[PDB]
Amino acid sequence: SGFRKMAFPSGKVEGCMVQVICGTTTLNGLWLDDVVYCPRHVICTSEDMFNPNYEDLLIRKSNHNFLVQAGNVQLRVIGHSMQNCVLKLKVDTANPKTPKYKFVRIQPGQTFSVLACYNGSPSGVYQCAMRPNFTIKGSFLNGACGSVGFNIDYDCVSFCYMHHMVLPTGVHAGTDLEGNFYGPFVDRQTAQAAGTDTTITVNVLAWLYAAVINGDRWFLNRFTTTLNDFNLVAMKYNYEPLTQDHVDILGPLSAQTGIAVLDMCASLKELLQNGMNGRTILGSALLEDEFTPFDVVRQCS
Amino acid sequence: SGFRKMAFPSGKVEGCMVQVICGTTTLNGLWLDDVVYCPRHVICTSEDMFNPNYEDLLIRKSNHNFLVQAGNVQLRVIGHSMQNCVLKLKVDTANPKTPKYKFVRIQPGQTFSVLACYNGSPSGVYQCAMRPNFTIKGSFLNGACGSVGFNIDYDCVSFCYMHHMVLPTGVHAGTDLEGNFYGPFVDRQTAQAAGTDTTITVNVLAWLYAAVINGDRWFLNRFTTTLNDFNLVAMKYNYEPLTQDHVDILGPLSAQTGIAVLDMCASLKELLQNGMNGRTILGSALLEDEFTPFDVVRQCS
Repeated sequence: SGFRKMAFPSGKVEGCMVQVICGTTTLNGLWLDDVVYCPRHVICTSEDMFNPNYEDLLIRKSNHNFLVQAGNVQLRVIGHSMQNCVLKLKVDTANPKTPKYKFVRIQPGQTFSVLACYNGSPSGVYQCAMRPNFTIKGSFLNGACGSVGFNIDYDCVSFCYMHHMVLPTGVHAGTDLEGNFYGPFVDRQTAQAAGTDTTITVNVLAWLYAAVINGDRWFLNRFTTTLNDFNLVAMKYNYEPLTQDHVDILGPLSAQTGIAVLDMCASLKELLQNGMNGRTILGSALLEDEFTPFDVVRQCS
Repeated sequence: SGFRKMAFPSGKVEGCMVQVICGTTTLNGLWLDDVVYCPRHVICTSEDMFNPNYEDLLIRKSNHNFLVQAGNVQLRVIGHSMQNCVLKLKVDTANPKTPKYKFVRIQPGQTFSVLACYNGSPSGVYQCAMRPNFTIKGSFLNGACGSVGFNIDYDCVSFCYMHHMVLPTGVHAGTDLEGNFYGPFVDRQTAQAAGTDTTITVNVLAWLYAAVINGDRWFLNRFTTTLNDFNLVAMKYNYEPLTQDHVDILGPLSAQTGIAVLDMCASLKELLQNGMNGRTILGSALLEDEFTPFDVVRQCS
């Protein structure tokens, strides 16, 4: 029984957490095979972070300027490169604890597990979600730059995020393990707009479905609704417009519970038009949008 | 920046997750050195779970009736014992991945990280909290019996919980790694009362303190209060009576924020007498009591 925010085991990712020092900056790195992946802003000082020409700054930096330490060992950077916004430090020793990995880019809404690290050593793990505005509301301090977000599919750890910076809005932004940023964010110290963060409707419905599996049924209503007029209500409350493909995603949840997905959209309509009036759907007085339907199926088995 | 439910890295605990089969029951086990710790109800069938004399049932079970598999290997049970409510299966091979561990019993209110496992393989990790009624609101299914709850202090993994059963109330109950249950629960299939679960006040104040560190300051008030009359309000809302020792626990949080702990108790008084009127303290319309002040300090550093 039960249902809560759960993250993947971080054991296969802890073995790839190294500390990359480039002078005064200390951040984390991803050691897969003989390549160490770290944010490329490790070559920027502090005043360089405002207007950084990474091509020119990388020219000044040599191979011996990157210090990679895996616990208490030392890897020799025998080649420095810069793929988009990430640095691929080619090292000598290949990581013997390299799990079966793949570099994948997630879609806005999907969830992943972040292993926060400081000075290369992991500190904690929590399940985040790529918000529609491509931001991430997580827990990152001054040394959390370089921490990765991963989903573990079977025995293959799929890395999909790397923390890069903390926006002045309070949230965080990063990139995939290839180098391309998530959203309209650049690795500079300028004021960047995050945008209006909308609510993931397909994830909220999956969260409401798990509530019926666990015992929370008060939000269930006798009314039904259409897929279009629900959006007309959802678009006013800044909710993502539910698609027919998303209805197919909630197929097994609609089957195991016996409640049609369109009947769930009518219950959510009353949850927004009339509010919750204070209750505890699984333990929250608000509606959770950081639970993908796969997370509900894999947990409420 | 940021603050959320964070758990310890499960890497050092994944290497001790074995599957203990005793006939028809499949549950998880803790393999530290050459002893495998599992719930003792693995020797009970299904109808035996209602009125089990574990002393007599353990007599019928021999050493070769316990099948321990660590991934795909096999350990020989060369000695079966029963310490209180846990089984200590002495095996041949010693676990080479045994971290520096210690068996500690936590106090009502302290938090820990649970690594949920099924068929011996870990499934996920989440940060729970030993509720005042010695229950735990977690995510445990039919095969989650045997999962452990651990805190990682420096390089020493302190095991403090082992899931045993799912109460008919919906919550869960377990024991420490020695065998003694948490609360008035026994490893039988009878109706057992969990009791009125009160709110951990010392943990709520630490959660309110982290909100000031992150930017949530609307609950802060100009009033102060006394330590006694706050309890008179807290005891009516089923909140744990705040002690002077707990005031000392919130010392560093009162220092870094500049807000006295008694002034925080006056803000909580209005949060209960007048309610929240719908807001987002760190992202919740309710008050969180599963955040110990140590978790706030170690995260909001």
